[PDB]
Amino acid sequence: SMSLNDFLSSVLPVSEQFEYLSLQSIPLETHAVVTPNKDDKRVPKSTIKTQHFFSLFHQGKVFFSLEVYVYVTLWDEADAERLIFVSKADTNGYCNTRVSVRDITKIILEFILSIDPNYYLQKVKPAIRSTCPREILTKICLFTRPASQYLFPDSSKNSKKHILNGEELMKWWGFILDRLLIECFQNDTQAKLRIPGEDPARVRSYLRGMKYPLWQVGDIFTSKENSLAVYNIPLFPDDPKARFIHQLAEEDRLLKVSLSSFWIELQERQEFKLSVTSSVMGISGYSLATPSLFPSSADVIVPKSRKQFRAIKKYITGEEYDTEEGAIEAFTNIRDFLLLRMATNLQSLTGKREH
Ligand SMILES: CC(=O)SCCNC(=O)CCNC(=O)[C@H](O)C(C)(C)COP(=O)(O)OP(=O)(O)OC[C@H]1O[C@@H](n2cnc3c(N)ncnc32)[C@H](O)[C@@H]1OP(=O)(O)O
Ligand SMILES: [Hg+2]
Ligand SMILES: [Hg+2]
Repeated sequence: SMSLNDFLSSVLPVSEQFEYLSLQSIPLETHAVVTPNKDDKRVPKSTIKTQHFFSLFHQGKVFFSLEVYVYVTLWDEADAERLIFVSKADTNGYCNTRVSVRDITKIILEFILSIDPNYYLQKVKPAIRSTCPREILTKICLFTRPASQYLFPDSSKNSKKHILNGEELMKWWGFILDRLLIECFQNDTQAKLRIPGEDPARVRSYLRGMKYPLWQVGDIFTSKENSLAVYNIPLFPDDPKARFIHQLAEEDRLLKVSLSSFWIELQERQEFKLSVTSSVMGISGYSLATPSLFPSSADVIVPKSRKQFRAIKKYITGEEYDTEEGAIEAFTNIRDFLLLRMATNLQSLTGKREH
């Protein structure tokens, strides 16, 4: 079982020096990721949410960042689900070398994917029952909407900062989740793609080119397309789907709109209506190898205080990247904050993948 350090270096340029930040929050007991339904024999007992924020630096300059949320949902002193929600991924082009951002991300997901679900449960206070890893349903959800910046304010400037476009960006993640499906899930895992830009048979035309045999247009919350959105759509942070659901609660329509019309109406919300190409990817299956990794001090650093967490992360999402000064400052601040208030050095690693 590899470490984050082993995973990373394995996909970063050969013999090159990089240092990374693996910031995790303290597992928290919060509300159901999906609005509960009274007429449902099943209503979750516990929904443990926790955030993973990663950062990669190259010679004192941060150039990439990934914001991921993991939801561990427990139902009947036996059943459990772990949803890995990819929220934000951004670059700022300030690394003197060229790296495969597509690969870094995939590997960071393979890592988060290998974390034993009880790792999050044990940290929760008071103690929360433990489920069996070999049989926890695992899901990945992501919403691809290309943008200027997401974690690095104003990095849009920096002449050389590749920014994919809706479609380009949709084939990028596509490649990643496909690679994950192939080497991490079982032969019967649900793999869904849905582009509310329409062309139902155009999505199909694209999925044909995937390696995993089971991609299908659709999402992983839609079973019976006539069910009510509210009881099936998950409400993630800063997510477009959640946005629409709260709109639907203003207009007292929650009880009226079905999943079917939900997607049809989701597009015209100014978030779409032609404006850029957005897609919704989803995976729901069982891991190939049962997850049993418990992150170390080297794999993850967990500031003990939601405040201290927000502080460290602020040092990245709070800079000015209209210039390379920000990339340098972000680095400095973190390395310095770590070494001076947590007695910890940014994990360092030499590349390893040839060309
Ligand atoms: C979780 C979410 O849904 S978030 C939404 C996505 N986020 C955003 O749009 C935020 C802004 N966007 C970005 O910061 C960037 O576009 C990113 C992070 C998405 C992409 O970063 P990149 O550096 O482009 O990715 P990576 O290095 O893996 O691939 C780009 C390289 O692949 C190559 N490439 C170009 N076309 C292709 C292709 N069809 N197939 C494979 N490789 C290609 C080029 O080398 C390109 O390098 P360039 O930057 O000199 O043009
Ligand atoms: Hg670079
Ligand atoms: Hg794997």
